[PDB]
Amino acid sequence: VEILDNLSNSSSGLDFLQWMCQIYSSKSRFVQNINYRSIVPPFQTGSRTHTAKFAITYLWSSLINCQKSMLIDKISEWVLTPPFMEDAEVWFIYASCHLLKADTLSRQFVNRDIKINQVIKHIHYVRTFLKICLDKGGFAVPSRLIENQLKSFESRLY
Amino acid sequence: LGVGVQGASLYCPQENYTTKKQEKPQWLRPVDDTLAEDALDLHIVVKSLLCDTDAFFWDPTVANRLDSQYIQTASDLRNYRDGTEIIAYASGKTGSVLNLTRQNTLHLNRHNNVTSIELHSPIKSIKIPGASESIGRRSNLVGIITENSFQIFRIESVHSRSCDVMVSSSEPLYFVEIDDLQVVDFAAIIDIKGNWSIGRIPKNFNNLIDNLHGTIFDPEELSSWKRIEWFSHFQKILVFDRSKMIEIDFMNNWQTEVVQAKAWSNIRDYKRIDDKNGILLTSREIIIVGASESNDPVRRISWKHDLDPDDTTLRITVQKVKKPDHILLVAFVYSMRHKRIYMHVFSHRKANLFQSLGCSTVLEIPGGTPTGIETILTLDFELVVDFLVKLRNSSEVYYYALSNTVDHPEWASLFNNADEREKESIGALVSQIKLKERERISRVQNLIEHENSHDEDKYLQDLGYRLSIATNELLESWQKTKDESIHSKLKNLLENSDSFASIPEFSSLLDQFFQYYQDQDVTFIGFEKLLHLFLHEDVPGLDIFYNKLLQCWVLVSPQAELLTKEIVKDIIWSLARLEKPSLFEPIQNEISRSLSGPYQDIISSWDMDD
Amino acid sequence: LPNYYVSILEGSISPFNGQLYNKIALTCGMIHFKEFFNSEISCQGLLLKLVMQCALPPEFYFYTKQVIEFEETDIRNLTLWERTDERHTGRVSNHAELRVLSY
DNA sequence: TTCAACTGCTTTCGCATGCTCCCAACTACTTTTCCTCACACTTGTACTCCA
DNA sequence: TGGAGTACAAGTGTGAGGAAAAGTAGTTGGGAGGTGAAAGCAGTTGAA
Repeated sequence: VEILDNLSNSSSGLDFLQWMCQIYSSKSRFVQNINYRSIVPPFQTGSRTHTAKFAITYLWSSLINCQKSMLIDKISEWVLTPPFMEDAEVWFIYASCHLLKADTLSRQFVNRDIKINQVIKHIHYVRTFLKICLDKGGFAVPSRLIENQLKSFESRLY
Repeated sequence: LGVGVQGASLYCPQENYTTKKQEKPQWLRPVDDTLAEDALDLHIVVKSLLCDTDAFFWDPTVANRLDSQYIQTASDLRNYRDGTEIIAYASGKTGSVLNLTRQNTLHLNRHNNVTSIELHSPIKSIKIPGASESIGRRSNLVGIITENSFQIFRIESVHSRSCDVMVSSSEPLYFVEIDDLQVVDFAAIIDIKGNWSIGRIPKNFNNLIDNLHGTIFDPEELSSWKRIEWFSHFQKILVFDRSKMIEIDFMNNWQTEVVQAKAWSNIRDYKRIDDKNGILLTSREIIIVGASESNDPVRRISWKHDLDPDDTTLRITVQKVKKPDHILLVAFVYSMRHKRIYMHVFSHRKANLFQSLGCSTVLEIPGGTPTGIETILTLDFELVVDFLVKLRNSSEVYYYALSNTVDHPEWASLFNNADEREKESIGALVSQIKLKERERISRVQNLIEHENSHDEDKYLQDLGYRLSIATNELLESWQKTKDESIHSKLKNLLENSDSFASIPEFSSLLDQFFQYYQDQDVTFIGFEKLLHLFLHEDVPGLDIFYNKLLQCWVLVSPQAELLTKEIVKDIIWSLARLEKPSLFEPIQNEISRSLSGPYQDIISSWDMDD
Repeated sequence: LPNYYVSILEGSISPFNGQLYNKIALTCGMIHFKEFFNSEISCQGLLLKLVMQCALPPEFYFYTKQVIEFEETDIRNLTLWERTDERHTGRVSNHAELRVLSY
């Protein structure tokens, strides 16, 4: 946070989380028979079936920052490249990338050919990536409220 | 409700920038993280006082020694009057002595009258349960645990004409099952070592344990911390150790091991918040605010924050704050090793919505370290809080109102001895310096009247000649003793060795005494480049060494003048090691002892390489 | 250089509980520092530093000095001790500078 | 007889190829030789209560 | 008065507890490897 809460002559704090998930991220199996001293799983390592706490931190803090420059395509492509095919929390944020697109693009500033059937992908990507969030293990989402959010996006689609 | 859950666990460590976005397009805070945002919270004490009175371990079977919370007796179960704050604590020799009003702070009462019931066993725990807001009152009873028994008392109908607090009792129900019991809770519900039972409390103080009980006995747990609490009022007890939490319903037949903390943590403390649903759990490495569940009150594990300090003796106190739109929950962890505190400010909103702010700390009193910290219910963004501590190696009970707005006994009990013949003879040296300080102020004052005289100048003329005879004798005392291969005094004179008083003028003598010698066997070490370890800086002259020492003792002495002269002169009588021989002396012995070892020792005796 | 000739040669532990004086005891025994060199200390260069550390008036310089003159047999010569015999550090505080600190 | 047969050999180009580690990356416990002094008994010299 | 036990102290004797860079230990998790036709047409045997 000392780079995140400085913001004066900063290195933005998110380049350091990129430093973390580029050198410590390993997909080894948790072997569990060796007696672990001085490295402990739940808050500093990133094995299979355990996404790292710093890896999913670099996901959320680079989507909140991605809103606050108003680049969403730069991370929506970037989340697409790992198949974290075990955890459900990365599938919600991979739905939440397109949910920020379908909120920002659905303005149109008119007062009409490609912008209507581009958002129709971004609604469909939020709907399928939220279902695979429900398909994986335990991570509950307010999917009753999101469809109240998504239908309010549809009210400007029509 | 936000988005972050797992169904078994729910995390928010320090400045993770947590996982709870929703993208609300309402153009005012378009994110609903598990974090708040506001300004700072610095904490200042409001200090007051309430009352007073093997080595590398601690026995975990002690829980408390004091409790203090608002009470509502039978007369307050009848009349309009509601609320008197009391204190239940221990004192005496071994803590076996068992024994008020709020003016602006908490204070002991005016009538200075405690209720001294005599107990024949050391006290391990003192608590009053407190009642729920579904029963409408504040409980008048009190349960304590001794080392040899288990005694339950009760406060009944105190007075106002003399503030008399009187006790009824339950009897000491001794260990019919002969095992030490650990932590009690009422909300005779007891937790023995490994096993437990549910008891029955009598209203009859004029003359017990049911046939429903159980155990959590872990064969692979070698400590004896145990802990029970009523959880969500539906006859569900939570039995703990330093390994796991078991949820046990003692009304049905349904047991569950819920938490299992053997891998990289333990369980340090579990304070039951007076709220019916929200209750904290303190583990090591993390502070857990695991509440109960909305549909079915079994257990719902809520947002938690990690805790970096690691120790084996950590506890917690937790005090609520009622505000209109939300409820705060401050979390004071403490230990038995240090005096520090650690606090965190959670928040409870209406839809079981939790957030966080951050962490801070304060300082305490340097006599020992705390062992138990107790908060005040206080009968009901400019935050306030109040609590009271009790430190180890002490028995005083202070008072603090924190808000948004060293003498060791062995250095003292070693001196001041109490004999009769040896009562003033230690002061014979005190009479000795008064015989010498009155002397050695008149002997110097001979020389203080001597200022740039001829009467003092002829001493140094004899001084340059009285050292010069015995030193050329000493130079040739080292040539006759040179065939040795096997030392500095500057007290060769015997006149006074004190009879000249000037800092610049003796430097004219000694540097001319340095210009006296040019031959071999005589060498003098530096003084203007070697004295400087005292000022820790540049000393360009021996004269201006005294200059800031003249600027040093102006206010602290009578006349401040001649003593600073003579100590600088005494360094010239002490630092001046000036009888080193010349280069024939090291060189004759840097090769002779180099020959006592063979060629193996030659090259392994090597310098001048880097 | 092997794995214990590198760890002894580095600063692994600091000198503790008077460990620094006790190597001077092996240094005054494996070669006798008596009868070869001179074990006299400049104790006035010692007490000059200790006054301005605590900033009492300098009256206590001589008041400490009359204490040392009264207790020490052969008033001068706060000498350093020697130990050539065995590992048995004597429980007397035989070292010169430490005696000044108790004085 | 009548018939297959399957073996043999030849142009055309040609396409044209088919017991399981050995060693890295993690990590951990153990290996190898060193280092500085506590415990306890005993011994001395004293002054107490000894007839 | 002439002769014994209280304990100030003091040196004798014996191992034990501490340190670390190295090594071997215990698992994995990668990697390139290495251990016939399209058609002839004939002779010969084919078989109940």
